[PDB]
Amino acid sequence: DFEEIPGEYL
Amino acid sequence: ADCGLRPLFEKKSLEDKTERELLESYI
Amino acid sequence: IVEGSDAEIGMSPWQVMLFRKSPQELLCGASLISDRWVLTAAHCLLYPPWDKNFTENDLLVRIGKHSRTRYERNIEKISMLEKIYIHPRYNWRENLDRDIALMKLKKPVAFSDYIHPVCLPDRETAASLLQAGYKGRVTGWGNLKETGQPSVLQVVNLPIVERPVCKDSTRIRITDNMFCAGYKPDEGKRGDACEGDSGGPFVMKSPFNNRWYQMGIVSWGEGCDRDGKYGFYTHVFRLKKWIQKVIDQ
Ligand SMILES: CO[C@H](COS(=O)(=O)O)C(=O)N[C@@H](C(=O)N1[C@H](C(=O)NCCC2=CCN(C(=N)N)C2)C[C@@H]2C[C@H](O)[C@@H](O)C[C@@H]21)[C@H](Cl)C(C)C
Ligand code: NA
Repeated sequence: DFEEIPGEYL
Repeated sequence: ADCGLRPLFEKKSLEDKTERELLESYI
Repeated sequence: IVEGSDAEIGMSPWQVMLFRKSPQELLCGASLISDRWVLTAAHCLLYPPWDKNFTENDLLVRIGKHSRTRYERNIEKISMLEKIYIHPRYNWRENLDRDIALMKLKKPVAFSDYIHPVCLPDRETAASLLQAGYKGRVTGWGNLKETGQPSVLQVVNLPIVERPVCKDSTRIRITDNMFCAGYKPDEGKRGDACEGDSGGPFVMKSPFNNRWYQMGIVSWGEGCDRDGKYGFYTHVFRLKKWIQKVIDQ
């Protein structure tokens, strides 16, 4: 249940 | 360095709710 | 953190979350000690009895955070790691002696209201502050109870405990690279670090210069917040020669 982080960080 | 000085606290001369407890503990 | 409170915004701008890429999850805490260097517990990264041995590419660091789960847009910065360095004499075989690791970041993090390094103690600050009775502060997003997740960063202040009490409280062989902290069974006040807080900083505020110094790292303990037990911390000053050595490169 961690919110998705930006994909730019891999 | 500029280490250990919090922008929102020491740098503004504001105290957090419990840091006083630590100072107090130095008997 | 067990029996602590929500942190204020910016209260701990050196607090770092070690974040797992794969199942995106919290691994440990950590602290920011320059624009390019993060300090953590060795056992967060390397623990062979359980097959844990992280590579740089497995992890991210999240700096400037308050909320555990939410991506904190415009506030937190997420960095990749260049290099992991474990203390050469970290003792995972026995008792977690020298439980300490450094992580070099791929690019310098930019400091802000929510991101700022903590100081590392000199011999004198260590000698004056690291005394039984004197209190420090521990922060993290780990367990609220021993057997339970906070929405935001938690904080607790705890007194350093006398070495004979520390040694008598545990079956583990304690070394000079460790200290313990927490209230004695009757002292009435409670609090402890717990799983998930691991690698986070135990810091003290200097009455001489108003700066916050990191004296300890969350390492281990028998359960969390039990009476007559205490949290155990890596003694950062004792290992500072190694810290400096690595940073000189
Ligand atoms: C959380 O406590 C359980 C049970 O305690 S016990 O005395 O009843 O067995 C535990 O495993 N603790 C072990 C332990 O700490 N740890 C370390 C650990 O999990 N650190 C997290 C940070 C922390 C946890 C408790 N804390 C605290 N301030 N109260 C701090 C890793 C270490 C290695 C393994 O990952 C596993 O065996 C658990 C061990 C120690 Cl060395 C115990 C076996 C002497
Ligand atoms: Na305890």
